[PDB]
Amino acid sequence: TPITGKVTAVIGAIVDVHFEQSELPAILNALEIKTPQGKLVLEVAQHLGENTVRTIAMDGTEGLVRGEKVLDTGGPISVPVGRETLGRIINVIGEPIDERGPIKSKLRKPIHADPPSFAEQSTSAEILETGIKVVDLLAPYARGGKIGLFGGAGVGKTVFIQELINNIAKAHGGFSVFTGVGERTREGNDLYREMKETGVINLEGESKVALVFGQMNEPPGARARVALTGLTIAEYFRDEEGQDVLLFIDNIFRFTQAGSEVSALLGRIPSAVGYQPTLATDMGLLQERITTTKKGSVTSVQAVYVPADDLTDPAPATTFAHLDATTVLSRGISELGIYPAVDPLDSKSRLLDAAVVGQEHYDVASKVQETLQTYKSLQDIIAILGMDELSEQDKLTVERARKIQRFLSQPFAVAEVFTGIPGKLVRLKDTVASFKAVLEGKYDNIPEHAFYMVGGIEDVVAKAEKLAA
Amino acid sequence: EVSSILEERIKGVSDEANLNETGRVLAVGDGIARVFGLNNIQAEELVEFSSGVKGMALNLEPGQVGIVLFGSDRLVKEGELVKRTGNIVDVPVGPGLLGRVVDALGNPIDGKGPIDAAGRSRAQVKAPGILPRRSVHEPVQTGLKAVDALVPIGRGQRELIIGDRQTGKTAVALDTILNQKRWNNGSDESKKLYCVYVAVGQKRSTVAQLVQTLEQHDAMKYSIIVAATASEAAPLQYLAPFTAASIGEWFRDNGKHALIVYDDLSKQAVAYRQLSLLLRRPPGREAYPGDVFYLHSRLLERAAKLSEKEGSGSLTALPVIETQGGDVSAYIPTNVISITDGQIFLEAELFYKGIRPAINVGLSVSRVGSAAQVKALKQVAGSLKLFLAQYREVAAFAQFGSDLDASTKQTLVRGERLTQLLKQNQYSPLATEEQVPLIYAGVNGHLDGIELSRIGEFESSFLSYLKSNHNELLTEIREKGELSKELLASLKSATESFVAT
Amino acid sequence: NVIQDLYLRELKDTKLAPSTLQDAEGNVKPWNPPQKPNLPELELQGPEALKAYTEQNVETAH
Amino acid sequence: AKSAANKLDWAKVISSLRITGSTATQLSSFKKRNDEARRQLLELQSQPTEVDFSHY
Amino acid sequence: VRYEASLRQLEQRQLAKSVISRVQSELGNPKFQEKVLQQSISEIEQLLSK
Repeated sequence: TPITGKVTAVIGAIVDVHFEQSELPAILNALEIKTPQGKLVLEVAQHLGENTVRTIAMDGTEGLVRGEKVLDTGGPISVPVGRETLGRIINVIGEPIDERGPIKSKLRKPIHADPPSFAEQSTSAEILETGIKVVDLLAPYARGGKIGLFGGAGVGKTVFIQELINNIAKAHGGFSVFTGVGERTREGNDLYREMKETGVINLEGESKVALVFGQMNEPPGARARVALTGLTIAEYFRDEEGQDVLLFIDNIFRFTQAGSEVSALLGRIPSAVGYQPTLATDMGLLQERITTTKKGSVTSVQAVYVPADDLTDPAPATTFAHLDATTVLSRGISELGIYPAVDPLDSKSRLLDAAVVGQEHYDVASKVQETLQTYKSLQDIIAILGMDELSEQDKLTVERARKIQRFLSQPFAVAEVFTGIPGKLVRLKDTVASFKAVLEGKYDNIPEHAFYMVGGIEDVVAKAEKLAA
Repeated sequence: EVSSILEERIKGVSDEANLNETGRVLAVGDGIARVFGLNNIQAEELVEFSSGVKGMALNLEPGQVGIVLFGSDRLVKEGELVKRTGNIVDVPVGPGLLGRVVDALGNPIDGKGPIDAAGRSRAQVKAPGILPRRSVHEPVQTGLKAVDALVPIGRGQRELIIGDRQTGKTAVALDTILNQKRWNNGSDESKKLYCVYVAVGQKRSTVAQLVQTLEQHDAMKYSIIVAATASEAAPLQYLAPFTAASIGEWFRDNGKHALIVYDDLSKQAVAYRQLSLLLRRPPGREAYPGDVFYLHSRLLERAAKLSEKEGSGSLTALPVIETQGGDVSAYIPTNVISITDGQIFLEAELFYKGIRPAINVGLSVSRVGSAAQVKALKQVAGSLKLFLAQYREVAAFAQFGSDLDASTKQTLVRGERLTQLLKQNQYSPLATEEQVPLIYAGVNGHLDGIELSRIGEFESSFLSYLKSNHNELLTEIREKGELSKELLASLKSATESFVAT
Repeated sequence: NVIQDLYLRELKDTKLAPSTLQDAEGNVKPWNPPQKPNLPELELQGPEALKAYTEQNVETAH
Repeated sequence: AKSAANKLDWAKVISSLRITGSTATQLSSFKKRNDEARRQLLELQSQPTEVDFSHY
Repeated sequence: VRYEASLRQLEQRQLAKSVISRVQSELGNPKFQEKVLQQSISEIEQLLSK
């Protein structure tokens, strides 16, 4: 609504406006300050009374002159949704930053949208196999699920997601949303190029993927509502189109982090580690706007930049709570050179059950877990005294486990450049078989190096021959 | 249709309000409103903001009374009038809550029509006094043999399930609920525990899976599910355990026995933290406000075995606290540990080791002890504690791998078999009448001989064998609940007979 | 008053009646009744097999 | 019934052990076990053979 | 049954938008004047009854 105001304060990117008329926009309304930098979009976040709101600014605030005229756009920012989104990279505002000009708008929807109700929930049970051995063996995914990754971001974390895109999303087909909060601009450009190359984006034709990209150069405040914008695009697919989607979020640490930055400026008493007090609510709301309703099933992949790789940090901790499966990837396992670097004793899925994937799968997994846990248990003893000073029975276990550890590496085709090894995807049925044999020590008689950086059991057998020469 | 009747009801709400207290919103933001006015205002009062948002009031200041919204502030706006409900927060309490999922304000969120409520009650209700309490003497069997044996559950007891994040954390509790099917299905009202599962801070999908699991085992026909999903307001989350407690009290008051699982209180603390810090209350220790102990304690002390003059009522509680990184010295875990009467420490390493359910028996205590342990089960598991304790000591020495003497290896061999005996399949509790034999066998060392690998096979077979032959014996274990000389001899003979299979 | 006016006018003047079955059919599973899948047949009729089995099967040791 | 058939079945398996040969006896037993186990699981599977025209 | 229940909800939200249309009609009319007089006199009766 045309409500003039003046800019009382510009304390960071948290401008405060003072409306001069007694008509006052409500909280989560949006305002445009028009400048020679065009509109700057701000969003009301507090009412501080005396006709003075305090607004988060979703665009950079450098150059603002106090008292500058504001005009209130009214209500939450309305992005444009449709299938016309597919084949666009859109800014937080909704601007087509892939410069395919104005997006043909159908319905433009408010960024803030209440999460669907308890009644609307529909529980999954699907098996989604990625053909990644470690994923398949340890913690199978499911369609509609919330998948989770933890560790250093784009230190292999980004690559993991890229492998997932490469596998899952061609098979899945249909709508898919990639939303990248605070990602490295060059990496995003690579993704854009790659997507166009793999035709998922075909700009000449139609694209069955849409993209939202928020660069890490984008101001902290902008980054906060990149996520909400992406979720709206997803909701249009989930609800209105009613076709199964995909969603990628990288990193949802950036969502939390962005909030913590603005929180201080906003005027909140800092909570532990310095995180915003509204950390629990904001994360909660976000993670319940990503869900599988009876209307539609949205498989989501969420990437958590764990700061200093401390899981005990409250922001990663509260993330762990809202995920349906996680596959924490550890720097230590990275040092061991195992790519994928998923920690095998720190993965879980509610889909790993002896009903869900059957007793035989579960039994296979049980033995892997036990073997590896023993190996972890004897790590102290191994270091202090030689392995020869361990019990003979234990030495068999240790040798088996060393083999299992090496076996778990699966070359990835997206990482084909980096590894220099052509990637291989191994069937879920094949994976269970391969591990079963190894657990029975069938192929335990050939070097650890044979198991190192190679795919399935058959490949190992062949690789023994290669080494033997 | 249905619409015409609904519109008729809507037309049927008229009649002017006299709004004896008003106040104008001014500082509002962060979902925490502060209104100026409200000269009359009870503390903890529920105030209806004119926008269809209701918010309880937790800070009364000589300027601006701080009313914490139960809604989102995107429907609130500056300078609104607020009308005091004139009732401190209250919930419908009744029998109809059985088989219903309800949100904090008692709206069925499973939408199985309006709650059949026999009363309303208030969120804060003072705990049962010293005088109206009688000592616990009523077992509660969780159907997890390790739990029953090591840390027996009774009625009116508070025992804290503590351990690392969602290590089937919910599932450990869920098993208890599931085993209460055996008595619950039964018509013995003196063994009827109506079960209230309280879920705070969990996403709607998690809750939905749980209620589905409960429906799968058809246990929802005795369950009440109080939920406060993570979407729902931090004030509503804070209020959520206390309104669950009152719902429990209706059962307790009726004298009917019940059990309330408070999963997870750790998220209540986060909620209270948010609430307090945006009520601008001075930051407490570890940022959790310093009166969290009082908050949690008052909640926990309302489960008790009421006196026989109070009709032997008993709400039983099981709090559940997630330990972040297993930090047992953290302020919130420390506070809860003190309040409770037991610890049921779950250890991640032992989970990975494949001891599921995973219990670090040294960090698990039941300070309310075997006064609530089944008399038969006390006899059989008498030296089980000693054996396990010896096993722990022996295991430590064994790590060094020095050539162990035969006495140490008697323990070691016995201990290994015991550990395998404890293990049980998740989502499949076992009948106590048929857990007493298994412990007899183990304690009377028959299994010590039997090879570790085939212990699992033996267990299955032993039960089948007892079902085949000594089903007269099993009936007696249920019926007489104390192993007499005759039962001990019968059982001894049966086990001996089954040694070679 | 205003409540009554709003109620009266809206309810009275706006009447709906359920949609056609054809549109409904689109939104639901239609069903065409399952057929009989199989009619079983005689179990290895003829003594050709039988005579073979009687003669062939012995497998007794010395 | 099905148990009578199976009692004779399993009794003969351990009888066929007694005298020489049993090379194809267990295959006969196996066919009978398979389909006998199928019909009992069928008979327990048995839904009401008609819709709820009362309730539904 | 599933579509039938859905159709009842659909009917209700359809009829909801008709309430919005009716709201615009009431506030347009000099019912906007006349019911304000009704409210005014009702407040006279009510507050005098205090």
